[PDB]
Amino acid sequence: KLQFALPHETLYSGSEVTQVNLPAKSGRIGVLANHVPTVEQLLPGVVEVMEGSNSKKFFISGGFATVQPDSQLCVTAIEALESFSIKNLLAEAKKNVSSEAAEAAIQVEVLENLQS
Amino acid sequence: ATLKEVEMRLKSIKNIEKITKTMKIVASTRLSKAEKAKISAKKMDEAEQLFYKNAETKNLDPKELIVAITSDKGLCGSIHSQLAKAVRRHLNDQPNADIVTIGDKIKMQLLRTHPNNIKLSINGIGKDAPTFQESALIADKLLSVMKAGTYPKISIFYNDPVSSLSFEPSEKPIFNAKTIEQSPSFGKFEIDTDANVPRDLFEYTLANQMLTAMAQGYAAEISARRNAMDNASKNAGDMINRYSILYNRTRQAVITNELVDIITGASS
Amino acid sequence: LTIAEYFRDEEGQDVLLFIDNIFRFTQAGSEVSALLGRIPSAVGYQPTLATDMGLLQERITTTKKGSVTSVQAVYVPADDLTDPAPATTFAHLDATTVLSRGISELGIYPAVDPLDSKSRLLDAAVVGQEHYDVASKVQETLQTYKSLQDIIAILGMDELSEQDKLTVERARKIQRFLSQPFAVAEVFTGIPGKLVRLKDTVASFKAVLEGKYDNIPEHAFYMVGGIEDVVAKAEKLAA
Amino acid sequence: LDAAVVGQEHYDVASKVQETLQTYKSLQDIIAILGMDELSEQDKLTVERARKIQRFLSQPFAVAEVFTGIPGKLVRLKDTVASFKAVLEGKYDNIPEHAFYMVGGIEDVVAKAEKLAA
Amino acid sequence: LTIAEYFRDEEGQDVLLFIDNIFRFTQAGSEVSALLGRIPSAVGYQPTLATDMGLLQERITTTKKGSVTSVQAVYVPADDLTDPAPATTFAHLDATTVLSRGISELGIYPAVDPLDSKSRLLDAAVVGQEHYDVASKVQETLQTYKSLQDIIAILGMDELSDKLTVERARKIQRFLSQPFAVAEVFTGIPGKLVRLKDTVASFKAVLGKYDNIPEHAFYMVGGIEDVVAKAEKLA
Amino acid sequence: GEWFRDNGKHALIVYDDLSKQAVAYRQLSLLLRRPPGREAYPGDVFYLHSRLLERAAKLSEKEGSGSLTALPVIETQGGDVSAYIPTNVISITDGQIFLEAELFYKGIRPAINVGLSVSRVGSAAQVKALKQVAGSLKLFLAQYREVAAFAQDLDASTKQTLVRGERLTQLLKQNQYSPLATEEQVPLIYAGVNGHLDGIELSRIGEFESSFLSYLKSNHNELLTEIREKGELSKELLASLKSATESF
Amino acid sequence: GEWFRDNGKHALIVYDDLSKQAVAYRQLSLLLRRPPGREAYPGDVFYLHSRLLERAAKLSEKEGSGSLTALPVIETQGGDVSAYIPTNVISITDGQIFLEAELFYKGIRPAINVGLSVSRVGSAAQVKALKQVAGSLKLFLAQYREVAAFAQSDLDASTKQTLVRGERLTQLLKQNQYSPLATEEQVPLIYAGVNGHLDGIELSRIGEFESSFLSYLKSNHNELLTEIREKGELSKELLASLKSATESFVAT
Amino acid sequence: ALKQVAGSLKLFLAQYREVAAFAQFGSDLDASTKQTLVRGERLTQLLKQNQYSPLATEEQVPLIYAGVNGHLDGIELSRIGEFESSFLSYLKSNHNELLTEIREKGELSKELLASLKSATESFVAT
Amino acid sequence: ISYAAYLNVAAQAIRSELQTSVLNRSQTDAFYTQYKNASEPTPITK
Repeated sequence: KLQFALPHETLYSGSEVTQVNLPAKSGRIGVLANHVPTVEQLLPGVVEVMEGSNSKKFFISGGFATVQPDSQLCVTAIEALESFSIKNLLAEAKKNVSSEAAEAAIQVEVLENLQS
Repeated sequence: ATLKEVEMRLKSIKNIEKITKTMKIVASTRLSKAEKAKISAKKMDEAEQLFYKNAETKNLDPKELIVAITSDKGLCGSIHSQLAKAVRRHLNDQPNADIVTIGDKIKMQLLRTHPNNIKLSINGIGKDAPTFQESALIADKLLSVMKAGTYPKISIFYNDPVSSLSFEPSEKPIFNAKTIEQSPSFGKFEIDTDANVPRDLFEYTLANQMLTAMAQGYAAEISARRNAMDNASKNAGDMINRYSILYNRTRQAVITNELVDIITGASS
Repeated sequence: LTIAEYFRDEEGQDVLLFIDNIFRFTQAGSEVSALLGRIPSAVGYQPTLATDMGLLQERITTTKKGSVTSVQAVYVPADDLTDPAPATTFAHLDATTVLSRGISELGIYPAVDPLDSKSRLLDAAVVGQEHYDVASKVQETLQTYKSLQDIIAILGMDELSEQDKLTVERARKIQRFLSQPFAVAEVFTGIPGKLVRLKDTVASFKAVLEGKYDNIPEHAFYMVGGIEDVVAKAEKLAA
Repeated sequence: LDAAVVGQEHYDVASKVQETLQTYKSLQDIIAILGMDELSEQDKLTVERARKIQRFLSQPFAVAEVFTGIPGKLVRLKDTVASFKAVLEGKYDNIPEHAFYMVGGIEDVVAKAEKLAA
Repeated sequence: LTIAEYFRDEEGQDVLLFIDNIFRFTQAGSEVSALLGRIPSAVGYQPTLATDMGLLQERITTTKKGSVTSVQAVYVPADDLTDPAPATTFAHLDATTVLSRGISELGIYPAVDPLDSKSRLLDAAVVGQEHYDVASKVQETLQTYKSLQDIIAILGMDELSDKLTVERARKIQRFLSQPFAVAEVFTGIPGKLVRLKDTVASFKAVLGKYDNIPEHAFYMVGGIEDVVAKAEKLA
Repeated sequence: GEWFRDNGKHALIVYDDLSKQAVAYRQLSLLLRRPPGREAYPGDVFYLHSRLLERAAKLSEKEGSGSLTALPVIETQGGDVSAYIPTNVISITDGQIFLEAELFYKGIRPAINVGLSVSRVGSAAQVKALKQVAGSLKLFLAQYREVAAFAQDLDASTKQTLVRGERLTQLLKQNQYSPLATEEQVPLIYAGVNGHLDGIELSRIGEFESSFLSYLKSNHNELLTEIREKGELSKELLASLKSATESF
Repeated sequence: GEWFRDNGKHALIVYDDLSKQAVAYRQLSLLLRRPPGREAYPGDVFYLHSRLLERAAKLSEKEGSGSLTALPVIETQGGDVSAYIPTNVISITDGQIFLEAELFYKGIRPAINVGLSVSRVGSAAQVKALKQVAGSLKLFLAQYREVAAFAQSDLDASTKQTLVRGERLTQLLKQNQYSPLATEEQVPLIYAGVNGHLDGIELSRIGEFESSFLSYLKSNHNELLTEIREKGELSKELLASLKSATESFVAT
Repeated sequence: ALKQVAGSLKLFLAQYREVAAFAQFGSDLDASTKQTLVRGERLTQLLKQNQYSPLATEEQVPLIYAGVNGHLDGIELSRIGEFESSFLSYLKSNHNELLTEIREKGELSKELLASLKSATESFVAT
Repeated sequence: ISYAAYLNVAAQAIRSELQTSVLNRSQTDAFYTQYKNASEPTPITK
């Protein structure tokens, strides 16, 4: 049972899923059907949801994943697709604008794997 | 009485009649986004609170941070009226508290009743539908300039659309880093004691619960603005037509009196 | 008016008299009354406004032999109904027939307005409790249809509840079943004209009001004669 | 109506009644269209008090009782001044407005106020 | 009239005629009209109003002999522009400068209403294409206020999308004000006299380059060089 | 109508239309070069309606007690009761029954605006029986109109009367050519001031009238004869009223 | 002018202005001790203008087919159009053309209030080529004016486009004085508008678009204009070729 | 001396009149609107006067000065009326030399204006 | 810097033709203003 969520649109709502791959702060681990209740933060990556055998992949903004005792998954982020998804004016105007600015280095890490 | 004053007074009401009706459509056609962002937020709210439920998180055993959620735009009804009282009434029990106000029309009642309590206020937000970026930044300041992490209790005050014709002042709690890991059923979930999860969980639930509060808050408002201006266009009717008759009662009397002087001065 | 009198006093027919426009009868009266030197009355009309209008309109009545029915077009100065011109004229007027361009905009002929046009003889003690009850349900339903134009324009149509969507269907059809192909515009429309008699109209609508034709599409009502002409057109549209 | 003939207090009270009634008058339109909601608390209070002042100025007449049905009560000057002064200060900002309608002295308001409460 | 008339034809020179007040002319005709035994006209005026004004204004024209430049002051009864007195006068003037009681209450002097004062010299083939072009933009910016104002009284300048043009109304309207030396016992503010070309090039720049200084900086100042000296003394 | 007055009898004079008389009297005067006043009416248009409507009054005992009753009609324009003629007649007739088109369209008929309508001799001219069952009902509906306007926050107390006036005024909706006897009007008025018809829903509120009328034809014909002959309520029947109406 | 009508020829007469003739006749009647009417004007102040205007007409083929068209001018005070004289003339003319000061300063010239200005004859007396391209143009603006207020914040789709069209349609209706365009130069500019070939152009250069576009037609598509001028109707092949000529200029 | 204390009071009051047009719903005031609304409203009560109670020139000059220069803004709305008689007493006691100069000279000079500037601020506090 | 900020940046990256609503959440106008015993320090933007 998956429950993918976003502030503007809900994707899943108690729907039955076989396996979901969540990009935790550690490594992209696939959550089993009866996986142990854990609470780990999700860094921007790819979320694969397996409906039976069909493959669905979304690119995630970044939020929190939570396995409940009732083997229920709670995935949340700001904005989640792949068929709907170049910005390089940040490696100079942003990357070297060191004096929002001093921390303008998270931008590069996001887009690099977006192409992936 | 004046030849013109009753015509230009009929104008400043004839166009006020259409303007309240034109904003009624704006509020009624914007109810679509309101009844959507409301359900989307709530659904993420369940996904976000289910951990807080199965973990059995609750406030520890005199600081408390109060967040007021409304807009700067008026013409919406008693939404800025009843919510400000709900805050004031909740503030009475614990005068020892700091209040952050989102929107100016909420800063009104609070500047009157408890002027010193307000330590921070957000300006010019309530006009569109809320966004994460907006809230995440409000929480970023709430966290920085206000140091919310040093508070034992967080409370968000917002409006909850119970019905499509009536709203409802409500309150939700936000738990800090220390209150999360010290939860009774917190060990129930496997968590690596090093990656500051409880800390990141609070700073993240601080932004979301705001947006969830805003989403329903600015949804109950749009649903209340349509109501507020449907009664307005109707009330503008008992004016455009009331003074309309008074214009004619003056026009007929103008042509007659203007003609009497001519006939009187023609008899010689 | 004298011309129409003869076909009543001498042939006992139901003579029609058309006065267009009726307001210029009042206006011309003022000019004459003013030319003669008489003191202009209220708003500059002739002091003899009451009687002048009376002498004309009173000769439009139902005698023992026949009857003369006048259809007069009324101009309302500055859209003011308290003006001495209409206020006096309306006193004689029995019923009204409003031809709005808003109904014509929907491509409805004749472009009569169902909600504006009213009759002093729309009384159960004149047309019958039967005719009365049918007419009142027709108007009342269309009136709730005009109000729904609000939420329908933005929401769609799925907001209609059981009673809310069942009646709108009738409205969408009744508003189309009122239009009628005239036999005079035949050499312009091509469509042969059908004269729908009093007896039929009452029966035709009542049936639809009960809901015995909810199955028939909305197009089988546009520009049709009686109720029979709806059925024959319902089976010709299926082919 | 001068502080010399009716005393400074009578004039002060009467004046503070007029000052308030004009504020409610100059907003008859605002209220009639938008509503009290759109008016600030400053106005909110004054308006609410005026609505009570105007209805308390109402007084049944002995002769009118023939078709009115309500007994005509006569009020003397002294009571009048003190009464209206109290309402201005805010001593009765919690009593229903309908309690001021068609009554005599202030002591008659508390009478109708509670008889309508229960 | 007859006096200035002689300097036109018989003297062969440029004349300049000032009438004040011209309204008192028809007004005086009204007084006698009734007494002389005439059936009063609308608004109690005289039956001969368009011909009396005609047999007067017609003598104040430019001929082949000499030219006459007339500056007539017209009084408007009750500020009502529909009165037959101001009415008949309008049709005789090549240019106007309507004075309204509403513009002076803002502070701008003179009290010239920019939305009723129109000259027949406002032509591209007269003052120069540029002149006209700039003058048209100034007029566009203004009218919208009078109509869009209803939004400002109900909410203000927040719903303005148009938002850059709605604010130029409170800036251009102020810049129209010019100081005088004659009216020293009214403001005490030393007067300024701008010429033709200067005002043109001064407005085109504003129409929003000079959008940096809000409110005062264009208030009671000379050309454009004055605006720079009035923006320095921060107020 | 005066012959019946002078000869100790009774007459009801009804003028219609009085406004249409005024206009006609304005026609002659103008043709007679009489100076036009307000709305072009002569000065003595008040005198016309004054010396007319005063010929209607209850004579003295020694004079025979013959009474002439007048019911003048005035056709207003747009409800403008502040017009010259409309105001003139109201300054003569001690009482006004203003019918508002607003209420006519809604179905509330007669459309008598309680706010503007009043008879200058209530208890004096009203049957004592009706005087008891109508405890200042005029002042209740006059204030009730303030509830049906501002309410449109659900209340408890003041909103309670909203249900009262709703079915009370709807109960007053009398058709044309359907006169009722004094004894038939008295029970209805008592079923309102306390709200005895609160249970019935907005549909058959008028049906109860035809129902309760039948219940008196034979089941309760004893009551009808009492009020008809006396015309005054007693403590005896006052207690006998709270039971026969309690059954429904 | 009636001379031309009587001899099979056509004449157009402009009364500038009738408002002032009325005043004149008032001056005469008042001095001649004649009964005054509403606002001093004699009784037959209506019959004065009625006599005149009703003289203008298109004679039957029987006599000459000559026509006398009349464009009367009324100077209205403060916009009031319900006054005695104004409403009098209006109730005689076969249509009215209104000019507002509001639009005049706004930049719309000629400042025409289509909401009030309407011809009775209308379609019957219009070039068939123009009638085809601007049939809906009349309605478009009638709905654009009411939706114009929605400027003050978010647009859906149904009213998102309507705000796009009229915003440049009226900008195109702007026409400088002393510069009359032939019907052959009108239809191209009206076709681009109604059909929507200009919707995607910045208003700043819509004015100059009119010129450059007409010069492009006269030079390259001279034939397309000469068939409209001579035939006055738009054939299926012609109107189709019109679209191509338009979308060809939209690119360059 | 009356011309000094009232440079553009009239024109300001007329512009305070239009301010109350937007100030009716309860909108937050900016810098260009808050300053004038407070001073402009207190100048209203300041110019009120009682019948049969004419004030002299030397009595008006001070009262007006404290309003246009920027001193009466601090005072409470309800205490405006009392301030009139109170401020005049303080003058007729202490800086009474000032008042007799306004009447005789008739014109305020830099010398006197400087002194008045100091005197006013002295009474605003205590 | 906040965790909600570490996420905001990423949400801006996913703005990468057919991005309808989507543009309403891309930016916002915000002005925060501190307060004292009410008095208030200079209003800056977010």
